[PDB]
Amino acid sequence: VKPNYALKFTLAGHTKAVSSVKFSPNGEWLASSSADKLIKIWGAYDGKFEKTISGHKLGISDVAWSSDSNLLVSASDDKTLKIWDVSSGKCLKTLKGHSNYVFCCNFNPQSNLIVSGSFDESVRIWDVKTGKCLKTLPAHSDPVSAVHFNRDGSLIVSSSYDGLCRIWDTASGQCLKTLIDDDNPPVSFVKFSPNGKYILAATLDNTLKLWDYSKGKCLKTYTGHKNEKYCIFANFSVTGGKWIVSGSEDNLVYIWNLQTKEIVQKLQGHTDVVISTACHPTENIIASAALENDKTIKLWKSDC
Amino acid sequence: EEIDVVSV
Repeated sequence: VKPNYALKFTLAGHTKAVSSVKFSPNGEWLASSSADKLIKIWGAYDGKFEKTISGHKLGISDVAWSSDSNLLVSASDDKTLKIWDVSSGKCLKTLKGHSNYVFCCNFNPQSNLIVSGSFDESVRIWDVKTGKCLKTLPAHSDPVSAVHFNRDGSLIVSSSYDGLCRIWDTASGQCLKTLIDDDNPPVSFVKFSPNGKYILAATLDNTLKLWDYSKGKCLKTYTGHKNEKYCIFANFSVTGGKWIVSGSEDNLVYIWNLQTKEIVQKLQGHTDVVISTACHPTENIIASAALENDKTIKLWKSDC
Repeated sequence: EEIDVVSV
């Protein structure tokens, strides 16, 4: 009824704030991005440093894996995204078109497409093979904080400081739904559930909300943590028990029971804001990453 | 009331 996550490894090497961490879909690797303009790769199970991937001209806010674990895409303050071959380190494409910082990115499950969100308030859809922008969505009226495809890639959910979550038809580019609560504080994060039926969104009033997408209604609420300033990544954890996992501006990793909404664990170790968390695809393993005063990534493991 | 975020 409660996980028992404990610190196993601390990964040091970035020289500025870390911005995101993501496990490869094959579960072998962890990728990290940082304000230091670098991508680093680490062993997912032992935290062993693997390689540094370089090329962006300014800091990086987000990284994401292709479904076959062979490619990465990164989103940078230099207004570009880059597509990387992880094994060779080669930059395969530079995606140009956004007119301001690119803040978030993702492959679709098929991995023929990339979605990106920007401080220029647009969501763009890119062709992986050619690097060309296929669609530009007038998505929001403030910076876009997160973008994510659903399980079959037919849908995109986006979030923004404008207080909205919007769901988009990938093929047509049409806005299918706008999620509106009793209030609209800045939405700093959003992502689909594994089955794509639900949407987890974070707002800058210290609140995570779980939405039923089809019914367009908020069902569960998760609080107790601190989140008023930063775009902190959260997760469904489904390898053991069903949990919600999130970073927090009090330097802790928070873990909630998905159903009861109670806090079940709080992980201590970081010395600055935990900006990012990731859940391993098959094992009960959490990766967490922290901002400038800390700069380390931590790997935690649990029996459930 | 018990949500299932995994089954498709």
